Amino acid sequence: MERIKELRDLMSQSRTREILTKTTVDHMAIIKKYTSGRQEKNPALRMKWMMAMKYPITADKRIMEMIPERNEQGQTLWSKTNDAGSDRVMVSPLAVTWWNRNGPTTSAVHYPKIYKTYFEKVERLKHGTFGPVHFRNQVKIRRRVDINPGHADLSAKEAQDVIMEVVFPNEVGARILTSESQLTITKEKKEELQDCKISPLMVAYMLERELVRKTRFLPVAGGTSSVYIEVLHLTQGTCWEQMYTPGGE
Amino acid sequence: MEDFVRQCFNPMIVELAEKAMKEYGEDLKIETNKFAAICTHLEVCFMYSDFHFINERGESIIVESGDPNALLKHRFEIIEGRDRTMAWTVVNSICNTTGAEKPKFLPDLYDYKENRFIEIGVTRREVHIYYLEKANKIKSEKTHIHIFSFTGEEMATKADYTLDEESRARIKTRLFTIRQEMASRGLWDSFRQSERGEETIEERFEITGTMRRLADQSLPPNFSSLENFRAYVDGFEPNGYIEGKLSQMSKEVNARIEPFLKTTPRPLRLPDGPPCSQRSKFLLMDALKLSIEDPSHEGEGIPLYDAIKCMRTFFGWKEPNVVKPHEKGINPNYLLAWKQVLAELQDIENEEKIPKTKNMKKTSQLKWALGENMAPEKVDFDDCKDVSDLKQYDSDEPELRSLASWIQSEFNKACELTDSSWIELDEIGEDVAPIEHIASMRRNYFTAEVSHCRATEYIMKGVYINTALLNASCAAMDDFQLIPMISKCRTKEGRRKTNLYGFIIKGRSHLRNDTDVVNFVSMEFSLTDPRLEPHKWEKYCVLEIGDMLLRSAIGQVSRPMFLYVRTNGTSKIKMKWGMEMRRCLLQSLQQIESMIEAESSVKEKDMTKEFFENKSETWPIGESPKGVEEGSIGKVCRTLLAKSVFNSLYASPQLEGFSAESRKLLLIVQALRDNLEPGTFDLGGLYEAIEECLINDPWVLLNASWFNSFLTHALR
Amino acid sequence: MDVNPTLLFLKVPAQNAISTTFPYTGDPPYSHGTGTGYTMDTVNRTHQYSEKGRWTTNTETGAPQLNPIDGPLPEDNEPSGYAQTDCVLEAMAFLEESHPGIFENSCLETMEVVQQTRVDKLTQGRQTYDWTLNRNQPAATALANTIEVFRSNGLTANESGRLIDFLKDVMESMDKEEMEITTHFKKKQRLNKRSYLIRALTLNTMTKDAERGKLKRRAIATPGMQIRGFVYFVETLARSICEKLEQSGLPVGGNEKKAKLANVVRKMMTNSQDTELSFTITGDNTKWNENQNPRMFLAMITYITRNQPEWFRNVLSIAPIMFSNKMARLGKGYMFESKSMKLRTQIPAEMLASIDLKYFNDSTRKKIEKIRPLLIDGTASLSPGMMMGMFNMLSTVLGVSILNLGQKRYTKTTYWWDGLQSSDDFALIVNAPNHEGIQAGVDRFYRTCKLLGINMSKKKSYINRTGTFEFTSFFYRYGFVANFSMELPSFGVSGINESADMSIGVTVIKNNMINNDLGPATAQMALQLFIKDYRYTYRCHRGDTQIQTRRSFEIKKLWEQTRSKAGLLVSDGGPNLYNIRNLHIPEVCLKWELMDEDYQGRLCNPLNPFVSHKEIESVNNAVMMPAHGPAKNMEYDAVATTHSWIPKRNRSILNTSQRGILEDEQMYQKCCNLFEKFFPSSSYRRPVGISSMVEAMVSRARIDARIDFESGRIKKEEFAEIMKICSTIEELRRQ
Amino acid sequence: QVQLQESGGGLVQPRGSLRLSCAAYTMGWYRQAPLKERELVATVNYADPVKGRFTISRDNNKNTEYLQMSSLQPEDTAVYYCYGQGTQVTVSS
RNA sequence: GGCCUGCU
RNA sequence: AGUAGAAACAAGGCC
Repeated sequence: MERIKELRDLMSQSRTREILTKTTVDHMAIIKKYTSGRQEKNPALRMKWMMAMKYPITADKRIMEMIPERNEQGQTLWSKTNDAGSDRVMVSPLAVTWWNRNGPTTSAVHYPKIYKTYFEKVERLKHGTFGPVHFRNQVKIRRRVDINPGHADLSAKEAQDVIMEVVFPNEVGARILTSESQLTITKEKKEELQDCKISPLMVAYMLERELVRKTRFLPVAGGTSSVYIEVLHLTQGTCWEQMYTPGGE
Repeated sequence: MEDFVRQCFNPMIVELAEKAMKEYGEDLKIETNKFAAICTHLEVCFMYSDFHFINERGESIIVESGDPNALLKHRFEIIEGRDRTMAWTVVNSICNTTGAEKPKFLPDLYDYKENRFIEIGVTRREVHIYYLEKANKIKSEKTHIHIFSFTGEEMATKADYTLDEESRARIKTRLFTIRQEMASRGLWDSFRQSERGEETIEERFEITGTMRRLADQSLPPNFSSLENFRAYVDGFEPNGYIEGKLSQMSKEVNARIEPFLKTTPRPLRLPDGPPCSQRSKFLLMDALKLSIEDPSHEGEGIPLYDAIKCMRTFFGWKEPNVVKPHEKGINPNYLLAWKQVLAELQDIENEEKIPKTKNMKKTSQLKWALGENMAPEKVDFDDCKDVSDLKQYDSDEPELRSLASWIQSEFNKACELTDSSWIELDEIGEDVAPIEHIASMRRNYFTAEVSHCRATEYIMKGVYINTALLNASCAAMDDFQLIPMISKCRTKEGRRKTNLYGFIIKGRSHLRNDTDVVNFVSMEFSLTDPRLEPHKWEKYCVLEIGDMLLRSAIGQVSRPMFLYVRTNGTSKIKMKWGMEMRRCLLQSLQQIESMIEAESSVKEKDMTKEFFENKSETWPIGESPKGVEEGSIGKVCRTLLAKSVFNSLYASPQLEGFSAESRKLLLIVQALRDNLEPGTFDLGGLYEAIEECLINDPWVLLNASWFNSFLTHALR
Repeated sequence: MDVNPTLLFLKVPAQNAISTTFPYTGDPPYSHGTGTGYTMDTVNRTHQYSEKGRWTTNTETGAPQLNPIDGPLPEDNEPSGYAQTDCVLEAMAFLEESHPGIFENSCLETMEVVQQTRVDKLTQGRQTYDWTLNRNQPAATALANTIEVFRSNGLTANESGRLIDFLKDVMESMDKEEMEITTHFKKKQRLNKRSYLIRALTLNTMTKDAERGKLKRRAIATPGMQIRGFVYFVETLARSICEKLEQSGLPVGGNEKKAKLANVVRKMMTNSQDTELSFTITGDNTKWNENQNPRMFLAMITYITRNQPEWFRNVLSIAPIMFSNKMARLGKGYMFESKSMKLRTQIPAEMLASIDLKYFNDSTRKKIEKIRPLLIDGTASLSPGMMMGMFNMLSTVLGVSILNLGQKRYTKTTYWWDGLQSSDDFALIVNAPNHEGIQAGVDRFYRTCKLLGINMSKKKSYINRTGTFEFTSFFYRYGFVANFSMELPSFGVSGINESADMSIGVTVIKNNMINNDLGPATAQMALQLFIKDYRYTYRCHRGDTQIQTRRSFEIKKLWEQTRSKAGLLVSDGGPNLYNIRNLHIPEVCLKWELMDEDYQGRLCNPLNPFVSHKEIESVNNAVMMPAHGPAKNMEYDAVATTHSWIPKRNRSILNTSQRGILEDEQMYQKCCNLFEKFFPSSSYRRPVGISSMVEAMVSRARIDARIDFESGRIKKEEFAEIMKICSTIEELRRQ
Repeated sequence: QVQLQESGGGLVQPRGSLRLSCAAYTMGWYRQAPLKERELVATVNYADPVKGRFTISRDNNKNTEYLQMSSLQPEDTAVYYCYGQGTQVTVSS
């Protein structure tokens, strides 16, 4: 109901009507990236400079109807002045902390299921067992190794169709996945995330990260396993070796 | 033939078919019979779908015209007449909502009663072959298929015909209308067989017009056209042309190697001129501290109250008077500014609660001291052209200045220990691995070594001052603000303590660019008389403000106590980089830990404890008139920390240029000392490159003097 | 006793303590005003290194151009751009012979990419010079403006959605009598043929800031949008070629560079017997970009693309053809001050052609006098050579050809050489039975380099015995030695947001521990200092302290409200549990089991009004410009929390005549959000097609209402309402 | 003897004149200014700073090149070499 | 005096 | 004045 209604409201005004009519689907990306905002050259300097202002961050308009304009002593939490090229409003950082102490609460039980990679890292490290540190010269030789320890033996494009069919089943188009490994992955990640309401985009991004294999060139000495490379900073050094066995093994 | 589609069919269908024509990118002028055939297919699709509605029952309600109501459901909903992306969108949506099977090709319609697809195709040939043809094109299909053909016959599997027969009479009447209208036209010489499935195209990227002429002007000197040059390139083969030109080329074009020996390198020449002055934003070696011995932590507390309490701890105030003038400004303004600061500090002391941040009055004194309303007003060139004085901004090499001995002593005392701990580090996760325990022990050793160091005190001073200045500039852009220089340490006894070096008055700070300058005036207490090294205080105005009595065995000194007052400035980039001075600790201690690890790779054991306690091994860390002096690892730590701190304090382009062009020569000298037969192509050029970076910066000149001393001691 | 750190090198070798010689703890040098002086100096220097060439006047642009190719051979060691066509063609032929099938294959993959590439690939770029407004703007904005102008002028082939079609339209625009542009102050202005040619062939010049390692500032250039597609295709070909060359090091990272350097040094020295001596030259090329003539790149590519479809050759040749006629905008201008009348003025650079020279100093006066003859419509012709490393990969190809030309099969002498080339820098290992052989080999290598327009910087180069050398701030001494002073500037708060900054800092510490041999205790100290700076920057202190800030009240109440305070994030004033073992774990997941369910739910709430995600590309990618290197992107692990807000934008557009761009931004974003709600996959996979917005949106409304009734919330009343509302918007679009 | 021996230098007031001789193919007179490099002055062709002031000549029987210096300036204050010991020329008031 | 902006 | 260094800041524009 609503969606077509703001569609009609947009088409009511002449300029947006023209934009909707003359613009083709292919140009979607271009106009979506059409912005006057330059990409910052020195982000640290301005982050250290903007945070000294009042209302340094930006938030959706809806914040004006969930968080009061001021806190107990009267420190303002949000302003009604919109951003430069968006309908979002500039708000103070307190509106963040306020949201974490009296804002609406939900059931975050499914975030562990979504962010599978990070929670698997935590579980692997929690059950790890350290050993003695041995001091001897390490011959670090540079090798190509896979960093992602949960890659399902799929490439970027190869798993992209799987990700769409898992999250966006209707926009798949011609592709119907042939490999049965992809079939089982789709089934599992479909039944697992059937009602998760985090965001389609973040779900797709994390599925891409988990399933897609990624490789990088690093100086290693021993190890060479996927689980042993994520902790390469902790097990191998310039003149010391720290024996380690992740919780998985 | 196109006249037929001009005449009969309605607009809607003809533009739908024209967009379907554009879909796959073939042109309509070459073969139009496909257009007519598929537009008739689309027409039968409509005429078969429309006029057919359903209500909550099955048994579709058929109405010649949809009456105004909510009961406008369509019996058959069309697939084609849409783009491939949307056709597959509808296919997938129907499959996911109806729980049916996904076909591999494009259907034409969907129906509810039987909950499935219809692929309508009316071909010229008779049905009973085209049907099974498209059937074997589609794999294991449950979608029912139904086709007509011009003779008027119908067929389908399951003997199934999904709706009214009068509609099918409609279809075949439409069909024979088409047929015996072409009869008047006469198209069957090709109508039965006009499409054979042609798909081919050649990509054409032709250079022509102006862009061709440009191609004719981007060739070697003796070529006339891109065609000729490409023909020559294709016909070109290697026939020893590099050798001919190498032989013909003059022999003066050479890269002769000049041997680099011990007697080759000469000392770097330093610029000559007036002595070098002080550039720091605060006093480093001549600072004085007024303290309260409070239990508050670094960030804990309120600045103004702490400053006032510290200043009340000192007795012996005198009416201030000029001792050493600025030599270029109006010292009475500095005097009046100091008295104004004192008066307003008392004014705060009187009232109820000390404000967290105070704003000062904009008197003419600080208007001059902070450089207010001095930027020339911006105008247009068309209005100022006849002014003779109008010229460019002064753009020339900076003034030349010779090195002085004060920077050496300042660095010397910047590496000395102190009676306080100037670093209170944060918390880290409790160490769980033995390597983490080793790291923590190493870190504790280095913290014990460097915390009691003037370099750490300078780091904290700079970080706090720049943080406060940046925050005040970003908050109080318009109005002058008072900020007391505060630094909190911990005594040997363990009691925490605060220290007040002085005050900073920040001025207008409407900083847009990263290079825009915010001006402030800094006042700092000290005991060092400025009458002994005046050239180091060229830009300072120094007053006499009191007398101090520090307990000494020579009765009690009752020394004078002066106020160094100056106008300084910074910028957003400078403030940001000065508030990250704590990475000097990193740089230094990373270097020391690299030393320790490299040495421990030799002996298979951690070597930190004996390095820091036994102090047997020592590194050359300075030269005395007797000779080169070596110090323990802790002294090396402090020296490197001081070097990094001074790099962060006296940073400038001269420093970067000299560092690079002297690292080159240092590598060459190291190669010489390693017996690697080093050689150079133009050493004089490298020397000139190094010597052009030394202009007026005390730090870079001191580094150059150190480099000359290292060369003198090396090469032996 | 006087302390002197440099004397430390008398006991510790120079490379083992080279980190001390990198003053990367202070503010790097920045430029303050115009870059016009540097642009003029660079143009004059590029034109006078090729003075002995031949002059011509382009019949299209009417600008003077200097062709030095096949010019007189140099007779001195000064820089020279007199490259010889036959010599370079022979070098490329030998490169092909030593690597058969390189050019044909690379051309095949490049042809595939060019004929399947899309227009949107041009949006994935940083600032570009929009000619519609004569100023630098984001790549997407400039592309959109150029497409709009083309469509308004009648060039609508780009509607095919293919980059090749966009380039076809671009070339067709060159043959138009009169184009039209829009300006706001809206006014429609007409550009004739020559003016549009110069506007499409021009470059925008700026001054490079944050450049560490030199006393003087330099100038850099940014091209337009008409020429970026050809550049993209040419660089794709060059990258595909260099990926097949082991002597190149430009298309790889740092660790790969080190590995290849070690391999080449071991190969050269190990194969050398006791009789052969080995020497390493640590060479830098003076005026690398100013001496590379685009015509020679045209020759190299036309030799590479031999026996290939003519359209491929044409599309790959268009780029150097435009660079050979490239123009450069002088810059911002010059600012004058009058102290007698106490005023300042800013004259644009376009007046340099006619403005009197009384206001300029001697140096600038002479520079303007020398560059004036080349001024055409406020921009200077820069035909002789490249401006700033636009063809990095082709230059690397030429250098690799030079390196391979001494494989001992072409030297025809006992001496031989090899090494590694990365544009403007190289390491050359030369072996020969005697010092005379080494001298002859280096002399011939230098001479051959001078025949290709490449000069070796004698002042910044030195030769020693193999085993010790330098390459791009990587010091090799019997094995590469860590520096850690190049990455020091990256140890602070990045400046993206709270969660992003935390993750980026911990990940940077981890990486520098893995690669740059950062010590354990040093890493712990870095973690402590980073946490301190992070808390002091975001006003998020431990909460149990009495540090009054603008955010210390809410943080303190959250602290007192929470029961398990160990689960609070550092952003919310909680303890830091990070350590050397936890540097690879996001903060949210490390504290997940310690958080209270109420705070956990409030933190990670999808409905939070702070989190905003635009595209799959910008989810967890942060662009950090590394010190002493080109802009780079990093993947940082982070959980989408309420702290993932995006900061405020500039907001200064409101005072400029270009104020309508914000309204267009808002309307485009509203339409894009509506489309995304209609097409959820719009962000992850960019939609493709040739239909218009409203068609897809209305038709999908039809179908989705239908099916969501066939099972879902919709009702007949609502379904029919949607159907007739779709009809209403249909008839509205009709009129 | 040695291989090269320059002679005839000295102190001269600006505008003054001097004749340098050298006892040693095409030969050239070079000068090295204090702090600066060894630069070509003339050969037997003249450098632009020299122009119509200095005149190089040679006696092929006596194996010697000569440099006649006229209208001398403080920029010619340098050690002059042929190609030795060199000969110091200093122009001053 | 009143109001706008701080990488456009 | 001061910052800074091959050109700039020492607020800008709009009424």
